[PDB]
Amino acid sequence: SAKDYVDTIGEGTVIFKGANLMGAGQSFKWDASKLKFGMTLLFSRYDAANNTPQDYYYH
Amino acid sequence: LLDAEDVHAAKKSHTHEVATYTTDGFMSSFDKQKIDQLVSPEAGVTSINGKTG
Amino acid sequence: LLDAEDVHAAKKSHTHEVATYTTDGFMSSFDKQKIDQLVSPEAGVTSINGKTG
Amino acid sequence: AGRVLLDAEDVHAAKKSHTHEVATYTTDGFMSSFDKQKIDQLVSPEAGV
Ligand SMILES: [Fe+3]
Repeated sequence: SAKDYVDTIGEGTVIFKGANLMGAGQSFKWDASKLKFGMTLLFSRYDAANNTPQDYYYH
Repeated sequence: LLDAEDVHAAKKSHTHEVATYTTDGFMSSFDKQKIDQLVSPEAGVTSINGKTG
Repeated sequence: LLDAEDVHAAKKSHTHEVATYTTDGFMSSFDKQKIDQLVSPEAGVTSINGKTG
Repeated sequence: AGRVLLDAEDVHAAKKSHTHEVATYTTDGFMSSFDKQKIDQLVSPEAGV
């Protein structure tokens, strides 16, 4: 059970998967107890005219 | 031989339909695509000449 | 005679509690009405001859 | 035969304490906790004129 607990903390739970500019107004909330280590953010290249989330040049 | 129907139980894999204006349930894939990018500001006109509605 | 309870199985017509701050599940129907109001609100007049507030 | 123990497995039925996967962009399923945590704080549109 301890091994499962630490492994489940390590693999993490996805908060948002998809794509958005993350501009003014958008936000995300969660229970504080779900946070044990921290948060991770992944960004990618985007198209303003086409509005399709290209998949490369991640950060 | 017994399966879920004979014992009057739900299947191992099953769906509960979407949640409507008066019924609970899941959310349509469109709903999930809507909520994540849904934004707070809705603006509008709050009052004109001291009258609302 | 066997039933869903007799075999520790979910009832053929069973429902889950609505999701909370920590556990997932269904959403309340008026929550569905709320989110459907947030998307495409058409709530009143947004601007009257280019004027707001 | 003999003393037989029957649960939801041998009848291929869902457990009483069972949960479905959260809905995705192309999948239908439970509404996530943080989805509701985002929804409730989202103020309802203001009805003026
Ligand atoms: Fe179920």
